[PDB]
This record gives sequence, C-alpha cells and structure tokens, in this order.
Amino acid sequence: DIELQKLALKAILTWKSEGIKPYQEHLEYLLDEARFKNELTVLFQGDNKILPEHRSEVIPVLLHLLYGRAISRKGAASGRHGLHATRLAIIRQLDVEDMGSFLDIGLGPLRAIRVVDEQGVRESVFAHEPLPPRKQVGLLNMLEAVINELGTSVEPYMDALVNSVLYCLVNACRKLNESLYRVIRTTALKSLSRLFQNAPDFNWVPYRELMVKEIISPRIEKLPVESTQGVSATWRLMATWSSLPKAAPFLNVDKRILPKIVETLSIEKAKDEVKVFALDILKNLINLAQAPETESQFNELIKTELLDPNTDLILKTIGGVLHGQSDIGRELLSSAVDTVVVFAPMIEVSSHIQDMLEIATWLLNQPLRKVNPKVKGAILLILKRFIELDDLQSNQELQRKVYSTISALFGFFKDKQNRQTLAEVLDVFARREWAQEVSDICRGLNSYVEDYNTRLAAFNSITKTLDQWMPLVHNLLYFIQQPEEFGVLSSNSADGLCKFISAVESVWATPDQAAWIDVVANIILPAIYAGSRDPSETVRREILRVFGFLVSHLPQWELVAVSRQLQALRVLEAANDKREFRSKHISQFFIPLFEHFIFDGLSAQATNTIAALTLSLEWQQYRAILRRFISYVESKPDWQKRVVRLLEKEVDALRTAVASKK
Amino acid sequence: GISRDSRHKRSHTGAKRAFYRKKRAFELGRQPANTRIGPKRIHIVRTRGGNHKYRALRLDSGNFAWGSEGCTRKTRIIGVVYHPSNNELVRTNTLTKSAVVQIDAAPFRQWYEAHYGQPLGRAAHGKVDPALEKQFEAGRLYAIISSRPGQSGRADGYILEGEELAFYQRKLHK
Amino acid sequence: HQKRLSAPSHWLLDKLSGAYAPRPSTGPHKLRDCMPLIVFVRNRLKYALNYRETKAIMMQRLVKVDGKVRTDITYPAGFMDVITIEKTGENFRLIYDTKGRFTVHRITDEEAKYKLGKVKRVQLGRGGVPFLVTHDARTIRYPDPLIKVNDTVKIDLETGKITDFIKFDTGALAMITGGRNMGRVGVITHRERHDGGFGIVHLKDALDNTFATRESNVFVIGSEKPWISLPK
Amino acid sequence: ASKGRKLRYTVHEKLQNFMAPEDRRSWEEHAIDRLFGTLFGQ
Amino acid sequence: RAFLKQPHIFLNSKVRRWYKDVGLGFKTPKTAIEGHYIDKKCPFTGMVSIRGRILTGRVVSTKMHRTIIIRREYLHYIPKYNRYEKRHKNLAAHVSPAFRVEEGDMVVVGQCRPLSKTVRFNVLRVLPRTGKSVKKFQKF
RNA sequence: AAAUAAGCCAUGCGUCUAAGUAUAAGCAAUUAUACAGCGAAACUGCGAAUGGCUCAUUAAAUCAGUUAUCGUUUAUUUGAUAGUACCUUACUACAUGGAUAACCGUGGUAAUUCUAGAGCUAAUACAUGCUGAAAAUCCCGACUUCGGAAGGGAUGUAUUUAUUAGAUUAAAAACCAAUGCCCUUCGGGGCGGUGAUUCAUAAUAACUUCUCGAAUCGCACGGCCUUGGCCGGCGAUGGUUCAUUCAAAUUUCUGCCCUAUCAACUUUCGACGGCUGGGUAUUGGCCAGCCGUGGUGACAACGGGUAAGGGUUAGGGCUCGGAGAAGGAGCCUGAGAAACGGCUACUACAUCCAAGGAAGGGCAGGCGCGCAAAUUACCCA
Repeated sequence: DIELQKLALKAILTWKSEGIKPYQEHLEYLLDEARFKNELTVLFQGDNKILPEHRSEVIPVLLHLLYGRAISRKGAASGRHGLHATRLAIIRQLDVEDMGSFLDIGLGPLRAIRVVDEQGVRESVFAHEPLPPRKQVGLLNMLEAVINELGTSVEPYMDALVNSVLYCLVNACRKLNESLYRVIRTTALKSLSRLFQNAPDFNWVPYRELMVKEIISPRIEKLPVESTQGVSATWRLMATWSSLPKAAPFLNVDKRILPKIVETLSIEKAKDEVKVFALDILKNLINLAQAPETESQFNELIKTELLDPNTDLILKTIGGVLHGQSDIGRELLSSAVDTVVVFAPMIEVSSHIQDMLEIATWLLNQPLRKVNPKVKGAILLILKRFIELDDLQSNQELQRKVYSTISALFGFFKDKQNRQTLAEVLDVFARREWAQEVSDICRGLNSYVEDYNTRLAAFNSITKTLDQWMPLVHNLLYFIQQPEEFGVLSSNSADGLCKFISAVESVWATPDQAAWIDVVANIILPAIYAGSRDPSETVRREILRVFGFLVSHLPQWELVAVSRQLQALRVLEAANDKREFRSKHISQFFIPLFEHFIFDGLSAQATNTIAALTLSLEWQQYRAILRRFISYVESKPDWQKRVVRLLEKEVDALRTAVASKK
Repeated sequence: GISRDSRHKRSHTGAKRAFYRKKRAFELGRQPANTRIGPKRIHIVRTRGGNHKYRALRLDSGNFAWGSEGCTRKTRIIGVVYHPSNNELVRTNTLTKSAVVQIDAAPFRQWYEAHYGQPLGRAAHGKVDPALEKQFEAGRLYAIISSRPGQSGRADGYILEGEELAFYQRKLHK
Repeated sequence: HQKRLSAPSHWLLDKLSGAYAPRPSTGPHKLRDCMPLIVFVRNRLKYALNYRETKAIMMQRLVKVDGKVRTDITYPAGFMDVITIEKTGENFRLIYDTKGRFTVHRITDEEAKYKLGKVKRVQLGRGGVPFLVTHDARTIRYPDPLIKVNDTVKIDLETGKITDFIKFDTGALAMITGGRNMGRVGVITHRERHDGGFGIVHLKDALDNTFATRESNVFVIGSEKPWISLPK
Repeated sequence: ASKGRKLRYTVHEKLQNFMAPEDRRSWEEHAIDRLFGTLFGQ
Repeated sequence: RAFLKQPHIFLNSKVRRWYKDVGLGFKTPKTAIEGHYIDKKCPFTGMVSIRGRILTGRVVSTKMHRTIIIRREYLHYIPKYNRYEKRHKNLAAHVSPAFRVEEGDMVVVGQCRPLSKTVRFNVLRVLPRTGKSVKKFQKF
C-alpha cells in the first residue's frame, strides 16, 4: 500500500543515519507515483550513484521499497506494459549482489526450504502448503524475471531457486481448483527451461524422481494425442535438455519417453512444428553423440541406452511420414532429411534399410516442386551412407531400381561437390557388387568430376554394356549442356555420344533390340529436343552433330557459311514436301532452331522454312504455337517487322491447310 | 516576427515584390528548442486542431535500439559528440535529430550477459564487431538520435553499428 | 443564409419563399448535392406552411429519415433516402429526372425497406478488419469480399447489413449524378481507364445517344432489374 | 558572401545616435600611457 | 556531412535496397535499380511520389547540381494580330543521376511535392536528340 | 418616386431540456418523508473567426478556369466502432476523495464584484480508481454421435523510436513448351487497394514525469425464482480510432491595360541548387550550419505609368468578387483569429477625488453665412 509505504519510509528517515542522508530525495520520489520510472534511472546510471562505502546501509531499505513498488497493483496498467515492464526495469537495473537480498525479501517462507534430502523425495514437506495458490503465481513471475535478467550470474544462487521452482511445480503436478495451478505449472516450466541453459556446471544428479513425477505421471501415455496441435512447455523443457550435454541423461530414466516423442512424429495430423521440434530434439541427441571429449562422458550412455533399441521405430515413423501423405512441407522435408543425414553415420546395424533405400530413391524420383535440389543432395548423402550396408545382394530388383536413380541424377545436378559425392556413392555401389564394369563407370565419372586435362583424358579413355552405358549417357548429355570453358568439353561429349549410339547400332540382337532401343528413345531423343532451345551456338552445333550422326547411322529405327546455310534450308524445304515429316520432330527441334536463326536473306529463308513446316505439323500443336507467337508479339517490341512477317507467312500456310483439307 | 511566409523574398525571375499582407496565424512559426542535457524540462504546446506537441528543452535519458540483437533500453545521455549541421550545437551540447551522442552501456551489457551469457567488454551466435566491443570496454557507446526531441518530447534513437559506426569514428577523427 | 438564386437549381424554389434560402446542415450527403428536410416538407411536398409549422412537425417523432428519427430541420437528405411518415403512412424516395432536378416517389414498406447505396471505398480498419464506405457515409464492417469500388449495395436499413450487390459493368444500366449530362438513365457500354487521373465511361441511353461521363459522376442502378421503382 | 558572414560596413540609420559618449575615467591620462609601456616586456 | 541512407532499411545485420516503380507506364533504369548513389529527392530511391501533371521539353542548362531548366515554347494567339506568337517559359526539375544526361535533348518530367522554391518536377524519361543551343526553336 | 470638407455642437447605445448540480431561512402540497411540481441566485457546458463601419491601396503575386495533397489541420454532423483478467498488500480491501461558488455573518475605502477576514455545502466542475473468485477473454483443436470439446499457446489502446511481416517457392535449379500425360468407343473423358508508395494493417522490444478503455442523468419497469437478490430495455451526456460533412492552408499549366525617354536585372532580408537539422498541422531557402555557381532577359525580364472582371449565353437581367480599430512592441483563448475581444510596458489625450488614489479610448445626427427644405416611425409577423 502506497500510503503505508510512505509512512514507513518517513519512519526509516526518522532513523537519522548518514548512509540514508544523501539519498532521501532520491528515495521519496520512488513513492511519488508520477516519477517512479524516471527516478529509477536517476538512482541507477546517474551522477549520484550509490557509493560503495554506504552501499551496505541503503540497500535493504531501498530493496524493500522497490519490492513494494513491484508488488503494488494500483497505478499499473494492464497487459505487459502494466507492471511487467516495471518488474523488468527494477530487476534489469539491480546488481547481482543486491539480488540475493532481493530474493530474500521475495521468498518469505520458501527461503529456508529443502526439496531433496539424502533420500529421494520429501513427502513430509510436499504434503503441506506454506503459501496460497494466489501467492505462488507472483513468486514464479518474479523469479522468471530474475532468471531472464541475470543469465549466468545465477551460479552463486543455485541452492534455493531450484527448490522454489521445484516445490511449486510438484504442488501443481499433485493438484492435477485448476486455473492458478495450471498457470503456476506453465510459468515454472518456462523458468526451468531458461534456468537449465543458464546453469551448465550445476549438479542436477541429486534429484531424478522429481523430473520423473513431473513427466511420466500425467502426460506420457497421452502425450502425442495432446501435442498434435502446438508446442508445449514440456517440449520446451525437453528441447534444452537435448541441447545440454549433462541433461540428456534425464531422458533415459523412463525408457518410453523417446518412443512417445517419435510417436508424436508418427501422428500425421500434427501441425508441422511439433514434428520439426521433435525432429530438432533428435538432431541435438545425434549431434551430442557425435561430439568430442566434452560430450563423451555420456556419449556411451545415449548410444547404448537411448537410440540403439529404437532405431527401428524411428525409421518406421520417418518412412510412414515420407510415404503416407500427399502434402509435405519443405521445412519438414529439409529438416527430416538432415536428421537422416546425421543419423546414418550413427547406426551400424539396423532392420529397415531396404525400406530406407527405397524411400531415398522414391524421394529422388520425386519432382522438383516437392523436393529442393539442396534436399536432393542431402538425400544423396543419405544414399552414400546407407548403401554400404550389405543389403543390395538380396532384392536385386530394388538394386537395379536405385541404380536407375543414381544414373538419372547425373545430368540433373549442377554442383561440383554434389557430383563429387555422386561419384562416391557410385564408388561404394561398385565396392558392393558386374563389379569390374561398374568400377569402369566409377573411374570414368571420377575423372569426369576431375582439371581440364584430366577431363579430356576421361573423355578420350571412354572414347577408346547397357547398365554400363546409361550413367555415362546421362553425364554425357550434361557435358553437352555446358556451353564452353574452352569449347572442347561439348565436342568431346558429342563424340562420346556418337560412340555410344554406334555401339547401339552395333547391337541389333532382338532381346537387346528391345532394351537399347527403348533407352535411345527415352534418354537421348528428349535430350536433343530440350537442348534444341539452348542459346549457345556451339551447343546447337554439337546437338546438330549428334542428330546428324543419328539420322546417318540409325535409319532402320522407326522414329527416325551464309550461302551454305540458305542452300541447306532449301534442301530441307524440298525434303519436307517430298516427305511431310514426323510432327513432334517438326514442333520441338526445327522451329526453335530457325527462330534462333532469325533472332541472331537468312531471315526470309528461315520464314520460308517455317511456312513449309507449318503444313507438316498438326493443329493441336499449332494452337499453342500460334499462341506463343502472339506472346512474342506482345512481349517482344524489339523485332516487330520480323515477327509480323513470320505471322503473315503462317496464316498463308493456315489458309493453304484449310483449302487442302476441304 | 518569426514566420514561414514567402512574401519577403524575391521571385524566381529575380524580382522582389511589394505584396504586403499581414502575418497570419497559419504562417506561424515558433521559437526553436535547443534541447540540452539536464533533468527533464518539457513544456507542452497546444497547436492547430488542439493538438499537443511536447517541446523538450532539457533531457537526460532516452531509449536506444541495439536492434540487430533485438533490444532497446532506456539509457542516459552523456554529451553530444558531433553534429552534421552546426558546430555550436556541439559546443553547447544541444540534442537535435541526427546527432551522434555517446550514451551509457550498462543495460545493453546486462542484456547481453543475460540472454547469451558470454560476458562482454571486460558459442558463435553471440558475436560483436570489435569496434563496438571497444565501445563496450569504454562503457560508453556512440548512439545517433532518430527522434525529434523538440517536436515529440523525447530523445530516443538507435545505436550505431558497422559502417555508420566506422563512418562517424572517422568523422570524429576529422 | 444564401439567396434564393444562389441556392442550387435542382431543389426548386419558386418566387414565393422570400429572397433567402435555408442552408443544409452538415451531414452525410454533400452541400451542393442536397435536399434539406424543410425544403422536402414545406417547399416540395407542402405538408407545411411556415418554419414554425415545420419545426412543430419535426420536433415530435413524426418524420423518420433512412429509418431513424431526424429531429433538426435542415438535416441533409441528398440521394435515395427513404423518408417514412407514419401518420400519413407514406415513404418517399429521392431520385432525379432527365432534366437534372430532384424527384419524389411515393412507395410502401416493401420497397421502402432497402437502400441502394454506391460504395465509395473499401479498406482495412482498426482490428485488422475490412470495412466498406458508401456515399451515405455508411461504414459496414465485414463486407462481402468482392464488393469493390463503384459497386452498389442493397442495405437492409433495419439492421444495416449487406443483402445484394451490383458490380460495375459494361452492359449494366446506370444513372448519372453529376456533370454537364446530369440525370440521364442509360446503359454503361464502354469504360476508358485514363490512368493518371479522371477516367471516363461512354454511356448510351435506351434510344441511342452516346456521351462520355466520369466514373465519379456515374451511379449504378441495375442491369435491367430496376431495384428501385423509377416513376412510370 | 551569404546572409551575414561578411562585415558590410554600412552606416545604419536607426542605429545612428543612440548613446552619448560618457568619459568616466578616474585617472588623469598622463599616468595611464606610462602604465601600458611598463608591462611584462619592459 | 552525415552518412546518407535509405531511411528505414536495416543494413547492419549479421544473419537490400528499396526501389519502387513510379508507375505510369515507366521503366526503372538499371542505375536506379542497383547503382549505389543515394538521393532522397529521387523518385526511385527516395520517397517522392509523382502525381498530377506530366510535362515534356528541352533543357537549357544541364550544368547545375542535379537541377535542369527547361525552355518550354508555345504559340500564343494574339487577337490584335489574329496570329500565333512564340512564348518561352523556364521550368526547373530535380535530376536523378540514374539517367545519362545530355544538352538539347527532349526530357520528360513529372509533378511532385514542392522540393524547393522552384523545383516541383523530377525527370522520368530522356529522349537523346541532337538539339542545339538557344537559336533552336520547336514547340514541344 | 429623384431625394465635397476642415472645424464647432449636443444626444443615443446571450444561453435550459424528461435527461449535470437546488436545504433560496423561495413558492406551492400530502396519504407511507433522502429528492419528486415550478424554480430566481450560482457553479458547469455552449457562444462572439462575424453582422456591418473607415481608407494609403492592390498591375497574372491575388483572381479565373484547371490540377494535386502518395505534403496537411478540422469543433459540429452522421456511420461504425474498444477481447485486455491474473500478476507476493491477504495475519488484507469491498457504500472513493478533498476544495470552493451561490448562502450566512464581520467589515475597509471617497471609490459600483474594488473587495478583505471568518463559517458552510454539491457536480457530467477538478481528482484518484487490485478483487469477490478461482475464475475471465482471445487464437488453436485431438477426439468426434449436429454431440462440444480433453488440453496447448497467449494477454489492450494513444505517443516516439528501432526491427520484422505486408503474403504459395527463392537451391528462382521453381511455374512457364498442358506443344503434354493417361483412359477411351476415336465421339470424347480426366490430370486488400492504388498508376505506384516504407500505403492500409499486424507483431516484437521498450518509451511517456501522456491519454482512453463511462464511480453520470432521465424514462419505463420485464424474466429466473437462491424472495436474496441475479439478470433487463429505451434514450441524453461523455470517450479512442477510422470515416463523412463543413471548412481552412498550400499547389500545377494558361489567361492582366499600356510603354523601350525602361537593357540589363537578381546575388543590396539568399540569388539558384543539393546535404543536414530547426520550426510549422505538413512540403518548401521558410530558417540556421557545409559547399557548388547561379537565376531571368529583346520570344520582352526588369522598371515606370494607375485610369484595380468571372459564370449563367435570343436579349437584357441574375449571381460571385487589401490595410485598421489612440500609435508602435510583446502576450492570452479557441477546431478555426496574429480576434483587437482582452492584458503588460512605453508614448499621446482625457475624467472623478476627500489630493493618498482610481476607471477610459466607436459610429450615427445637426451647424458648417446672419437665410432654412426627405422620419430622431413600427416590428421579428
């Protein structure tokens, strides 16, 4: 009460001591209710600081008064800015040495309390109340402010704060009157979650049954069904437990904790963040197991007591998550894939590696909107670690399927380090098998990653067999797609591709006439179709080279300078009208090449060739083709005459087509 | 006599003009507030629309933003270091906007050792630019004033960090 | 205290009401787009004779304007305010004519219950809530999320909520409430943007007269759908 | 050049005849010029 | 001098540039997109907003600290002669350093808030022409 | 129904509704007595940015059309509007304070509320303002019988500053070549606003000698029945923010009459910028520090002369259109004034007096020779 505080301060000043004498004006303004926040920063950080000679005289009086001002409910507003910032602005400016007397006036009956004895739990203390459930709430809010304002400097005051917070916590955990005990529980758990990473060197081993009674009794048999919505204070506590190296031995006391924590990951109706939170708890556990000599005191305990009997259920939950739902967040995907990345060099034997390899190749045949390429490189590292377990010999259809994926990601990636690790996962593939052949592919792609002289050496050595050839074809079309370092790489890749298709036309035996011909369709022909739109003229030249080699060597396959350029275009005109053509060839190879011919009598000759080909393609392609050309009209104001000449030629071809089809 | 009209000055073509009209209350401009360092002396001015603006003439403390970490604290104001406009404000210690002034560092130091825990100025996310670390070892940081003290009644602002900190150290050396 | 000739030409006064004219008090509708209640009662309808008689009508709760009792005499009632008199059992509505003047329309409760108001602006108010401002300065909290600017709304007038809305459309018939072609009920057939200020629409009547009016001066009344009874 | 910074020596009109010169000096003008010679140098 | 800055953008973080489009069918030049000058009366860097009138014309004097004067010519109708006469006016506009400046060119300006006693306009588009000195005439 | 003066001379001159405060020692009463009806005095709220007078003038600066406020203030209007508890007083608190006016008395002085002393008493005047209660209120919701919910997070507003979000992804290496892919009967089927903003808005961290979140008045008086209450309606007054209206302030292009016995002008109160701040309701050389070299002009700047129209279209008519309150100088109120309504000092007139002191600064009318000529009219209907 402000009036009783004023009269009490008047009596304290009636005690006439020279320690209080120079500070009376600074004292009374704290009880004047309009100047409290200004008088606080007049007292501390002022020219009239408290002198350390009579600091011993003023500080008990001042701290009783500041305590009363922190208690008083009248002048304070609502919300946080009402009185929460007042408590914070007192405690943030108080010294850590005065804070002992501050908590001494804070804890009245709980000053000399003992929670733990030589035995486990003091039930005689716990079956009694010294404070009202109204009164413990302000205590816990104050100690939360004290800890959040102190930080490490709690180290000289460890022996009483933890007894207070533990007493209020276990009285709440016995009382599960609901609301006050519930808020007592939640704010005490927040205070403890701060206090743990406040104090690393304090000894937490004389009590373990208290964490047991705080955890295993109310929650754990229902904990994922509860935590399906949002992160809680128990999870906030287990997080800094997983972060601290001496607190991870609290998770071993009940064996079923980590089962329920990954069962939370198993429940699919969770709102993504409790999932990534449990995922982060697991990240911290595996990082602590991988840490050096500091965490090696309990490394063996977490290795042999926590993760080793629950590897199987961990992989089962991650498998159900990755194969179950149709909608997976990118944050959960990247974080869980990073957990499997860090968890793979921890397991030596396990049970569900067949499943996990099939999961990795499923997530690598996933598209690019669902899975990032950085995430694909992390699943590559997953492949690199999981492949060396002796598993691919049985279930050989799985092993051919993952080899289809390792080959498929060679032309996909654009990063040197990812291609290095790709060469490594193919190396341990080769160590696990056929074996000489995959080792030959290994040395080939190895000196492909290797710099320009070793690269051309690789190209020449490969220049000098189906599953042998397929990864070389994928990385070879990638080495087509590079424009130039000196221009030599695309030429060498084109010559190697010519060697490959020469081997294909060398094999015309019928059960391989199925396989090699399906390969040279599905891998090589859309590669040439997509590389037709490449703006580099040397890349267009080399794709022209391999396509001319294909037409010259193949033909039994059913699906197949200025003046010389004009001459070849006229011969292509005549060849068109003599033989109409294949429509997908016309749509996806010749038109963008001639478009590039225009946009780098060449232009009119090009429009003549497109006006020839528009008769030979089909209207369903022509619809979107014409729409792309009007898109060129509206998007390109740079060559209006050229695009409109092209349009006039195409509509003359349109009227020709309709007049023929009548 | 202090006003805001343009009737006394010459035109764009270089001509003066008579154009004599009396000074009006919407051309009103009041006398400047040289906000200095002292205890709090603020006078409240009522203005058009009945709206109050707080003319602060002597100020002690304001809150300053160490916002790269996420805090702002109320600290006192020691003395103005440099001012980009005038030298007389540097001489007579006048708090205006865009004034670089040195402030106390104790609540920022307290919040650093309270949140992170590694002490400062006496793992990897707690990281301090070594120039700013020298300011913390001095116990007196170089803040800059972003609030108008005359037309709001408080001298608040953000702390200098990085390139602006080095720029105003070089300008102090100038 | 303006003179009878300086009063605008669309709330009519004859050679009778003295040389002076009442000014409208400040309110929802504008000054020059306004009919005061005294001009509506004693100069248009002639239910009264004098200022004191108009006061003796207004002060007792006998005249309700937009469903609420309006006490003061010079209360502004510009456009489409339903005016309910219960002792006579009539509800009048204010529309325009083809020449550009105010027109009164007698009607009963079924068409008297709703008001067709043109949206002035849509915004996000305090509390993070979208709100809607009409030309009657009615703000509606939580509107329908397609009702954009220059759309008209059927306001309930017993709760004030939205009931229906008509979109700004090239092919929806409209009413002109300003400009040199004021008061011409016709169909919006074209709309030109003119970004940089003062865009226009091109509008034709039922009988082929094209003219360009500004999108501020337009006012949507219905595609065919005469939701208020224009007088036959 | 600018606002006031150069001493424009102009005879000011209302500033012209403010104060009369009032010689209030209790010393007799013959001892004073002998004083300013015999400072720290002499 | 003080360190120039874009007024609310947090540069000193240990964990960009604000350029708005003026609109009105205009394109931001590459110097206004990335060029490291800082000017607060620039409509692409500072907070100055263009609205209202949109004018054109030919520069008289480029040689000035980011302010150009435009001679605007028009044909006035004198009724005493019943004839058209040439009348020249001089505008002032603040110049961003984003564009490449020439003398005698035809420049597009836009209306903004008053930036000085004369300056009410900013440059938005420059048409590089071979226009000559004061002897040259064209209504524009 | 038309009807020079300079100088003399007299006379003439706010605000109350059922709805803030009534113990008038004020009137008028009775069938349940704090008050009840009428209600002077006084406190409280509103009002006087004008009705209209005088006279050295204002030469695209006003003004007119024509823009803009993404550069600003707005009482009143009318419309929406405010989720903000707990948080060590508990061995507590739970019908909130004190002032004054009117009034009653005792007076002083030549001098009217010019006022002194003494005693009261109210507020929608000024002012504080944890509490019945173990709950309250927002966002999520597992499980689900529409069941309605186990249990998880969280605790306004105004100012000022820093920061983040202002919206599908940024390894954006995506979406765009759906020019496909599959089935099929070959017909087919399936796969916030703006032109624009750092705008509006939301959040974190704090900050304020900082506000608001109703301790008010009138009228009806109904449901649940713990018959001890708990709920309840219509208004008046008041309140934060956003509107809207009424304004005000700037601001963009064009348009004045004549003149070269006016060709240089500005920098002679900075003249043109840009940077930084101050002040303003806001922009702005508007003002202060730093520097750069300008700006206008024979296409008529500048100076000089003083003789100071627009819209409505048969027509005429009709409509709209700077400086002072005895003289400079400074201040006060209010949403709006540099009110001239007040104050202060100086200057200049002038009045009463008991000679100590004290209040105050207009127009209209008649004469203007000794001889002359339109009412000192009545009412807000």
